[PDB]
Amino acid sequence: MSNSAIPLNVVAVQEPRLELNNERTWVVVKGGQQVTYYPFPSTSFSSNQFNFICNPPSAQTVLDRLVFIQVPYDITFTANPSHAGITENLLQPGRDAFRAFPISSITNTLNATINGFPVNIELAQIIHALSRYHTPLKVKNGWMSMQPSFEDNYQSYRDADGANNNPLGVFTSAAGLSELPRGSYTMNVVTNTTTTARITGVLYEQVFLPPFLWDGEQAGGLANLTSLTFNWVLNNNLARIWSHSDITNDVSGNSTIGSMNISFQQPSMYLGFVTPRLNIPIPPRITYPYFKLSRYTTQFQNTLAPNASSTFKSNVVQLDSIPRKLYLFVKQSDNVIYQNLNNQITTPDVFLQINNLNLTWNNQQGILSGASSQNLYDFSVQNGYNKTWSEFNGVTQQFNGVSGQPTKVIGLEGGIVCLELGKDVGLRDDEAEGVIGNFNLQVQMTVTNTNQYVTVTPDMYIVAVYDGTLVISNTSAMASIGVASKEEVLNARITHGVSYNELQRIYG
Amino acid sequence: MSNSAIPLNVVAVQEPRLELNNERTWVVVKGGQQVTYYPFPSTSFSSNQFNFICNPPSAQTVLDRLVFIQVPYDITFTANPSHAGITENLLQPGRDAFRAFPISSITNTLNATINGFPVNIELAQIIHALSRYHTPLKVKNGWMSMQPSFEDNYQSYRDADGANNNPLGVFTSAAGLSELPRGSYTMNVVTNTTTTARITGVLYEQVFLPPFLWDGEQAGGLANLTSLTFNWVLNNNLARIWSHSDITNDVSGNSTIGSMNISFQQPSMYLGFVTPRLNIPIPPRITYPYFKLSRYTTQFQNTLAPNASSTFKSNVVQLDSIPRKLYLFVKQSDNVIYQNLNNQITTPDVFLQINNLNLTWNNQQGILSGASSQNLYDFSVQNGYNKTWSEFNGVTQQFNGVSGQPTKVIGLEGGIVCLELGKDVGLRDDEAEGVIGNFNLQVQMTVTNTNQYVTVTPDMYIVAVYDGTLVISNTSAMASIGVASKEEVLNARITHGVSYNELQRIYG
Amino acid sequence: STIGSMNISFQQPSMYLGFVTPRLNIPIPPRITYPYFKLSRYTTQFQNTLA
Repeated sequence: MSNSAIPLNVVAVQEPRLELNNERTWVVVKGGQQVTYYPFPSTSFSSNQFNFICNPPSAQTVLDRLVFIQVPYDITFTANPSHAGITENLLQPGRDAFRAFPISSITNTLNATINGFPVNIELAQIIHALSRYHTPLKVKNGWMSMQPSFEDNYQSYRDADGANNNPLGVFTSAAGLSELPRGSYTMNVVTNTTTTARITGVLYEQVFLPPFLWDGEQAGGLANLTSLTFNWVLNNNLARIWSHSDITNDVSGNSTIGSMNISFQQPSMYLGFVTPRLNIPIPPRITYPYFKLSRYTTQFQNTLAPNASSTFKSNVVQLDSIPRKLYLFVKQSDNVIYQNLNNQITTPDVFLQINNLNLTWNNQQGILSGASSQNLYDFSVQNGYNKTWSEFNGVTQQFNGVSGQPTKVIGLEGGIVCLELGKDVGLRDDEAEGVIGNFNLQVQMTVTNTNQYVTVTPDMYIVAVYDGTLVISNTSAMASIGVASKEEVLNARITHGVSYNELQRIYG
Repeated sequence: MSNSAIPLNVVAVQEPRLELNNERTWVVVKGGQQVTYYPFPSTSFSSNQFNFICNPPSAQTVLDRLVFIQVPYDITFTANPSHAGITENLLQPGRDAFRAFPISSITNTLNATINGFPVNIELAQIIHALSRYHTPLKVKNGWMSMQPSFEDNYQSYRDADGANNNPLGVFTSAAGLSELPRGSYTMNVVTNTTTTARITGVLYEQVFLPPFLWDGEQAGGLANLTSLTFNWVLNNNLARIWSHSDITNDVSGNSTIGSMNISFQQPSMYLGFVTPRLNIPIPPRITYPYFKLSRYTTQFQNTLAPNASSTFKSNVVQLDSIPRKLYLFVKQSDNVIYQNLNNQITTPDVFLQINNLNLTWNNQQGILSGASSQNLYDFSVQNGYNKTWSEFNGVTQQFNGVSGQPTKVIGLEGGIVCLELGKDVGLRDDEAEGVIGNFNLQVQMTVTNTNQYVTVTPDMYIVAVYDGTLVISNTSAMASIGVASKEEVLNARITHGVSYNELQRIYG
Repeated sequence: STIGSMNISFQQPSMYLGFVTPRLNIPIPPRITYPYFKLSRYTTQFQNTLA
């Protein structure tokens, strides 16, 4: 031990098979007396918007943070006149299924309110980039399984067909023990014949929010509130729920599917309530972590395709408080791909591949500027990117045998760089993830178009997330951001007691 | 006009037409008696070495800063098989001339020793990025007119063809009071026929390098020397003098001209020793400003074309002091042009368009990253760039009017950035334009090939000019750099009695 | 004429401002004054033509 320049202190550790002996204790695990579940059929609901209001039985009854709502529906497709031909049915065995996640990508904006105070997530645009981010294979296969789950990898559906992994495929043709393709989900068909299709079944989808959690790691439950209400509203077109492929749709013509129509019944949220046992009392007022996520977006009308890069810059934006992290990406632009049935159904959700980033921050310019794009990936994976370096970084070639074919290139989605703010930006002294007040940052970066078939007009987002504390008391809901005072942060004590990677589990 | 905001003083001034009253002296301009022009014929010259040894007649003689060599020459070219080809004469009315500037573009290194202290500069590479950069129109028709001087504005000679700005045109074809094409520079031809061409003339060229000058205005000469000299060593290939247009050759000739053998006859330099009037004395030991060119070129093999975009970097290179100015540009790499007679003659010396430049000053990164490539121009023309924005970033579109025909694009010879180092980088303090030492920089810029016809391996250059003072006395030649303490600079008084524009005049 | 008609359309557009922050030691005065010129124009029309 004291063989080095500085004697370092020794300890011995018993190898696992011979771990015995050490004092062992019998451990008794105590849950609350009564644990219950009830459906709340939405008190008011219609075509374009529906909502619930579901008061807890009493204060003094903790509630399960893991929530979800189940929605029964009806879709019927009509056969479009007059794309030429039309032989083979209207639905295909490998060519179409629900977009994932089906009822989340519809939702314009979720909105809950805890205890008289409002908390809200804009849900539609946000979910597709957030969802990439924290799932491993255990989690993607747990709760996250309920809605159709398989994110879209192929930059353009048509050429995907028919790979083992094709985003939309049936249950057969998925590998044993791994994320199953979107076509596996059960929807009974009342009738599928060329000219017409009608299909009908229930579909589940969680409330993605904070406090409420979607990932498994359990955490303490919301007590002690009095009122709870949820609100939802649907982003207009709503044909978008469905997905499709180009292969079936025909030369210099139109797709066969357009147009369809949808219909719902009354959907019902599902809340749990555990009422704690008489031995241990729950504290008068209590405090919960609470993160709120925004989005700031930019449109630039010009176009590039199939593969030539240019620069785009995002209008300078202000923040009220250093957010705990922020994602950056570019993607196909929302203003287009909303008009036209074909355009709505069959265009996948994916990202142009980032060639290099160069953000600035209050004011500076440029942080992260001189790092290979490669380098953005491997510092994002550190926060849990979970997709192979090749899935990120766009396209992959492919050669064929036979003279003389051309060698087909495939686009397959570009990554989304994410940087924690202490972890990767570096803040000037005595600013830390909570601290208020005023900052502004404008990312600017370059991106190359990946796919071969269409011209992509683009847009870019920036999703910032703010982390603070919220005090559900009886009865109020003071919510605080800027919990750490600036002077305060300077001279805070450093504990080696709590390891860092431990604080990577808290999420939100 | 003590009515505005905070009040201020008013002075009245006189219109030019009438002053008319003011104490008007008469200034007798005296310059020393017995001005003389010497003509030293080089002794010891070969095809590879010019070697003048030229002493001043006394101490007390003050020789003038503008020096220049003249050199008679003899070239012969002989047609190649198998072309072919060929009908026509070997030299063409538009196709050829000398490369500006003939004498320098061949010199490996010019070298001179003021008073036993060796001062040299490398002429071959540095000079073509030096030409573009400090001459307006007025100066281009002044002294610099003696060697061919018109700059290479087309990306490849073949495209310029017959055009009004075409570099290699006759005397006709260049408007009045305008820079002449290099074909107009006189030479007399013993024979020009198919198979053979034999030409002869006289070439001037001004000795470049400090403390001599090729600027028009001039300052005070270098009394009081006892020694002087000059030595040019030349590249052995020496075919680089001529320039030829690709149009004639066709495919697989590939070209008519090669080979060719150049020859020199003893050259002779011209110095001008004035001597001051007895009455007015010159000081015993006297001081002058003195700059010093330094270059590092970095080559990376990879080849982009005809018009791909890429990125590069240079190995870090430490410096011993802040340099007054700094020049960055991507050239068509040298190594590829040297092999072969065909190639050496028929490739103009031009630069690739800079899409964006980002560089790092010492241990500091991201500088200039955010600024638009058009912005690079804005602050560099302010330095004195003298060339239409259109030619910087060069590429131009001329469309033809006849059905079944595509329009054609023309490569235009990109630019070369330069950033005075206290002006355009900004400096942490106290640091100046001279202070030692040890800062380390590296550059990483993204370029685009614009040349329409050839794949181009590129290369990067960085020229700096360190600043200091050279003090000559008989008999010594002390030279310094640093010159001011890092503390003494921190508190020297800013004087309003000069115009920053005064320091633009002392090139440099 | 040959044309006809035409339509124009702009994409995102962007200003480019220079800045620089005066070196900490030297102090720029609190209140400063610059020259400024207001350019204004008027015109008068005429009914009869010449040619």
